[PDB]
Amino acid sequence: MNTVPFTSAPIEVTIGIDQYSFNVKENQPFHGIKDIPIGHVHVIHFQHADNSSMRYGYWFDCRMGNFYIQYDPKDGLYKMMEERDGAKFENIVHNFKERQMMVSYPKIDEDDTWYNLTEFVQMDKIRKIVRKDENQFSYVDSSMTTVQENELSDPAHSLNYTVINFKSREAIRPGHEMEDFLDKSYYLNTVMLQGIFKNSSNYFGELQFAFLNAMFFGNYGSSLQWHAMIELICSSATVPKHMLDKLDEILYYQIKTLPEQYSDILLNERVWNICLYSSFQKNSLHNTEKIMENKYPELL
Amino acid sequence: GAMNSSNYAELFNNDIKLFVDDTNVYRVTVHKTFEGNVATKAINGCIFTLNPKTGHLFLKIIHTSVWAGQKRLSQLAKWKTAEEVSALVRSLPKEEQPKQIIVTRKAMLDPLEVHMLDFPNIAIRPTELRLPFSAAMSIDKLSDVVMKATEPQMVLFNIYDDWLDRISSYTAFSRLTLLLRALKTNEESAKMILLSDPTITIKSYHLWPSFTDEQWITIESQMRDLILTEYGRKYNV
Ligand SMILES: CCOc1cccc(B(O)O)c1
Repeated sequence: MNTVPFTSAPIEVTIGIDQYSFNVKENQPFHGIKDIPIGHVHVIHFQHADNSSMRYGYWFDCRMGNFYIQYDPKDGLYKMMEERDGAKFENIVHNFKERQMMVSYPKIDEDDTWYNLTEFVQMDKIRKIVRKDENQFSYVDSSMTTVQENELSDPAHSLNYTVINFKSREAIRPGHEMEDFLDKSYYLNTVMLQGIFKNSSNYFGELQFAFLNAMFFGNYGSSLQWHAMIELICSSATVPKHMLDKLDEILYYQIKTLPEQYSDILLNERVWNICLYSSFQKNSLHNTEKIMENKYPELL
Repeated sequence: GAMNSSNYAELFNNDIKLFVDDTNVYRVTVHKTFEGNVATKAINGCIFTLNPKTGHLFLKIIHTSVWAGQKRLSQLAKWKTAEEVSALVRSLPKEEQPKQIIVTRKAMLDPLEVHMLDFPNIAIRPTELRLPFSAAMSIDKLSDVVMKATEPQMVLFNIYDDWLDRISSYTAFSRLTLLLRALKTNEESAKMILLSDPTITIKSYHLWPSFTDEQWITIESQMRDLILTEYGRKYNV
């Protein structure tokens, strides 16, 4: 179990770590979060009590270094930093735990939720989408635009998701216009999976990461990307059976975790109705269709 | 974006543009089978591609053989249309290629956009005008070349005959659309109007009769009356 220690909590803020959120009060005894499960990426995110504008946060993996949080009163935010002095870090964390100055990551032992949301997400791939190679962790916030969004404005602060565009020369073979527009299997299997992602695990990892940035930060371009990657699969007549089964599980846990009160802004009615009821894969997503119909029947 | 009554004079400016109408591409007769089921039989069709400024009509004849062994023919027809429009554009010298292509039905937008990805600078637009180009097959010389075709074929016409010698494109287009609207609403009455007077003939190299300016005004008025009549007979006014 690993630890994200704070230097202190000077401004009132809602802190989240993966699917958990808690409030920390204006000058309250707080030195961080302990008992963080090793083996998964994690995200620690912030929403200031006084300006809920800009949710922001950090993706990190404790196996890649010792990370802490320290408020910066000049830039006005909680910043993640790496401690290179390993002995110093352990001493600090120890000292902190002794004084019970930390909240406990409360992992129900029955609960596989976070694994199921992050199964294919890798820090190395996050760092290629979020370009800031001097840090081992990645900053994301509510307002960062995607490369594709910037095509339709600071390149260094963008989310470099794989561009998907169904009316593009990449998507459409000369001479197979109707075939390739109505059945996206060429774009999915040859262009994206064989060509770009190399395998379905990398494709699913980007899909999961896009969903999590949409949900945790309200990042609109991430929501677009999540839906585009779903639609590309469901709109392909030829998809490896193992990918369809895994997609159903992925989407199931994403819909299960989505806050009910956010469904209005995080779910695209057209994409979901097409995917579940009109697409080539309309009958391949049994678990996802069941939770959608029982939890969000209004959208449909 | 879309083309409507607000931006109607744009049709007659000096940016090359084409209308594409696909309503006569896939044409069938529905009939009973010996077993009392219903079946379709296709007949030849055409793509109606028109430059509204010049009157040039690129009539691509769609021979029934193109449907042989194919499924979902009404959807294929839109993609075949887009393929042929794209082939026409590629065949034209760069200085003759259109800057915009306006489709008369919104279901043609995605097929044409996909076929034309190589031409990112050509705008593909819908229109809110309900244009009567479906009635092109009520022009006897166009219907005749379509039905006699034994293979795919493109035929070029000027749908304005020699009118531009005497009137503007705007007026020529208004005349054309009035004639086609009438032919669409009551073909027999429209044709009677057009051919009643045996002293006014259709030149071998024309589509419409050789009316004087005065006679065209008479004709145009009679075509309005007809459209008003049928609107009366239809709605009981
Ligand atoms: C990781 C810290 O998790 C906490 C601590 C206290 C309360 C809550 B909660 O569910 O709102 C969460």
